[PDB]
Amino acid sequence: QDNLYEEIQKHAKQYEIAPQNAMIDKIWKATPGYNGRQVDMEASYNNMKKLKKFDQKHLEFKEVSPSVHLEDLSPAPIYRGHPNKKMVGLTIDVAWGNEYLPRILEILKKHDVKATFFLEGRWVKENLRFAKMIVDANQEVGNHSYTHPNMKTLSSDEIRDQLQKTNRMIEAATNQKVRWFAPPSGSFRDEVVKIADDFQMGTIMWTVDTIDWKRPEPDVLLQRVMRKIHPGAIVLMHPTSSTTEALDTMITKLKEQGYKVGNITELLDEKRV
Repeated sequence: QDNLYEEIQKHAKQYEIAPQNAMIDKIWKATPGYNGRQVDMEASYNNMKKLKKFDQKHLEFKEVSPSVHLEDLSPAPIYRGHPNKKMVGLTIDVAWGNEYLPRILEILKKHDVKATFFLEGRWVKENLRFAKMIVDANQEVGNHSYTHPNMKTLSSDEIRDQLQKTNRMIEAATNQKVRWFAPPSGSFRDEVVKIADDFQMGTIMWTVDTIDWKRPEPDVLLQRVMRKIHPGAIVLMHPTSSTTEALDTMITKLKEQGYKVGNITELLDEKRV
């Protein structure tokens, strides 16, 4: 009946996905947009013409940008990636735990996965070689304040000083520009978010807390994560024994469920997985 080209045409709408716009969710606050897609006729045809049969596995796509982007939103915290993006973001808050950093970095290398390392400024100052170790492993770093105060109760001057001192220390020690800020203990108010934005940083929270600082059994941590994970989840960890013992299996199980796993910059990208 139809030739292969017509069969691909007939299936094009079935695999089309509209782009999704960024918005500020009443509950989850600032959420990125996510690319849509349409069938690339030429690449799809070229992938199927040797076997002369339609195979959806061999479709290729052109992506379609949304109209409203994360950077268009008013300042607001980011808890999650887009809920249709089959990706999980890993964040690691670092103010201690040097002895676990090399193993964590090796596990990430083994899986070719990235995590955002949010660094406390005083920790960087006192542990320059470990800060360098993280970026030498090709991992991105973010701002975790300078002394881990409760930023919700700080004056605006103190918020500005905490953020600025930390960025100066991180950028001197790693030569990387800082894009992301993680509040200590997740404690913030609107003025924290606005001042972080004045330093050109988004404020990153999470949706899945490992609570690894309580030293759970590794399997208890793994099960906690798998019970709570979802598309666009951001997972909060620290350099702990629990995280280090669970991380290899955790990434394996996430990939088995169909998730891409990456850092915050990758998670919030509009590009499709």
